[PDB]
Parts: sequence; C-alpha cells; structure tokens
Amino acid sequence: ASIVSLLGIKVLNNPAKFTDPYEFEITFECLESLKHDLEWKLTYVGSSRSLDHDQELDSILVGPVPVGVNKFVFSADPPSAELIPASELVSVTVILLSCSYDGREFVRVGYYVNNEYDEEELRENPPAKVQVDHIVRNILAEKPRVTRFNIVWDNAAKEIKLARRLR
Repeated sequence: ASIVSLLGIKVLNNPAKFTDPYEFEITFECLESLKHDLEWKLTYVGSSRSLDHDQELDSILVGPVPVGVNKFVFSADPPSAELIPASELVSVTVILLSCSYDGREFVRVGYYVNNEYDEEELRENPPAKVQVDHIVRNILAEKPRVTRFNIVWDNAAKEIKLARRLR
C-alpha cells in the first residue's frame, strides 16, 4: 500500500571474517497498525549457478509493528562453507536481505560479497583444500540493489546471473 517502507540500511562490522555474523542496522517506516509481524531474512547465495546452493542464514520476526520510524539491528549466522562448492567459496557472490509480511515479500536488498584470502601468498596461489579461517569477506555496501514488491497488507481492498539474483 505500502504500509512498511525501508528507509535505510547500514552494514555493520564490514569487512569481516567469513565465519563472523552479519550485522545490519535497518531503518523502516510503518504507517498503520498491522495484525502481523515483519519477517526479515538473509539468504547467502552458495553458487551463481542454481538456487540449489542457497543457505537461509537466519530470519527474525519483528513485531508488533509500531507506527512511526523504527530502527533495529538484524544479525545472522554465517553460511556453512561445507555446503558451498569448494571452487566457488573464495569468490564474489551475493546476499539477499528481504522482509515479508504474512508470507508476502515486499522488499529485497541485494549486496555483492567479495571473498578473498587475507595473505598475499594465498591470493595468487590458493590451495586445493580451502582455508576458511583465512577468508576475509567484504560486502559491497556502497552498492545496494533494492527491489520493492507491491503486496496486500491487512486489507484486501557469473556476473550475468549474480546480477539476476540481485534484481
């Protein structure tokens, strides 16, 4: 309608280790009282090749939703490196942060995440076995990709396809 609108997002604690939590300070406006909570979720894209390697990192229910301008910190566990193809682990991928209301997604914010080793020795000559504790993750927070979707609230009345995951 839209009863809730994203106003701003700050990626906290960035860069970070691959194994550190994700932290976002999210600012949203709510215009009317709602029956239901907001569900915020974060999805890590394991492979640019299929939805088959996505991992839902966490989700958090926010509510009852107060009318006005709201701020909260969303934190989420890192993905399991075990379940990401070894060859795609230390590369660019995307994260998608979305908010749904009663199951209906009304906003998505996508970010590219660059993954690179912390030591010069490993960057040019990476091993076959991946050193997860040595991955530094950088979310490209200056480049958010925001897609809003129109929903009913309470009343009825690689880089090619990474870019595609973002939209």
